[PDB]
Amino acid sequence: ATKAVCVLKGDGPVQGIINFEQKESNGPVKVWGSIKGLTEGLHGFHVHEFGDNTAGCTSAGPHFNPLSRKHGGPKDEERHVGDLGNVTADKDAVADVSIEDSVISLSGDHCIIGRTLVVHEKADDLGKGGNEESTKTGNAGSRLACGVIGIAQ
Amino acid sequence: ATKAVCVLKGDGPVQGIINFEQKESNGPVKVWGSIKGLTEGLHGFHVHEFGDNTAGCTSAGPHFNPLSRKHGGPKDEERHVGDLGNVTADKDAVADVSIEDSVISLSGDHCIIGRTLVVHEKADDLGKGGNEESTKTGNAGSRLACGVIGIAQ
Ligand SMILES: [Cu+2]
Ligand SMILES: [Cu+2]
Ligand SMILES: [Zn+2]
Ligand SMILES: [Zn+2]
Repeated sequence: ATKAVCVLKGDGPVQGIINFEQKESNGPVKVWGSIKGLTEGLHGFHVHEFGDNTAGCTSAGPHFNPLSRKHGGPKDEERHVGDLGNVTADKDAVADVSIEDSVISLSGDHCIIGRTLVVHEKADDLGKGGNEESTKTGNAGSRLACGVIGIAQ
Repeated sequence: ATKAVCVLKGDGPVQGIINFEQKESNGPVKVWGSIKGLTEGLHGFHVHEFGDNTAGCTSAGPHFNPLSRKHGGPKDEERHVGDLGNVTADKDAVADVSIEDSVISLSGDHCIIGRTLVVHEKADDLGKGGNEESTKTGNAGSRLACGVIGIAQ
């Protein structure tokens, strides 16, 4: 039962800790924690390809997509491996995250350890938009905070 | 080939970027970069077991030691996989790092991606310090900065 963890930081008020846990090699991954400092509403939430924070969140590259698919929401059969949808922040700027995902893994070719989790300025449109960008990034806007996903006990 | 990268951050002025490169599965890893804000002299340099920085460098756990050995220098036969010896800072407080190591790896069983790189307050005694602590940690003292090791382009 592997566990992983991510400490999310950036240049504004967004701060957070996100935990990952996967009981079996082909079980769902439970993703949970809290992000504070976010505007009330939806914020796109994705695993990005590189665990490179050398220029902040920009160096993480694009959404993690080892199967070369189009962007979607987490419950779409067409999506990037890293497409975890939107987190929702309350009026006190806190997003309490509690997700179960079928596509990300802590092993194999969907393995996300060593890559970057990113929280965005605006809502992810889940790939349902009337432009090609929607099918690439979900139009979620700037990267507000991020962290490298590491092995936890 | 694989690349990885680590951005070292702490509570004081120590900071830097360390690059990893591995040409072949289970071939040697080149480790290079620059660390500033270090007092002149030797500072222990290890991969710790967990990529957990939620409580900062404290949460990273002990030396990465999957083969259950005792602590040594990097050129010793008896060492932890994480044992990278010492880096040396100059009089301008800068440590230029260039290491090649054959025991750490960016894939397979000695994989350090998702783990934590740590640079320490003083010299690692290379497990020859003559007490039990030496055989555990090399007596290198507190952790000045660390970063989670992430996959790079
Ligand atoms: Cu994203
Ligand atoms: Cu150490
Ligand atoms: Zn996507
Ligand atoms: Zn050691």
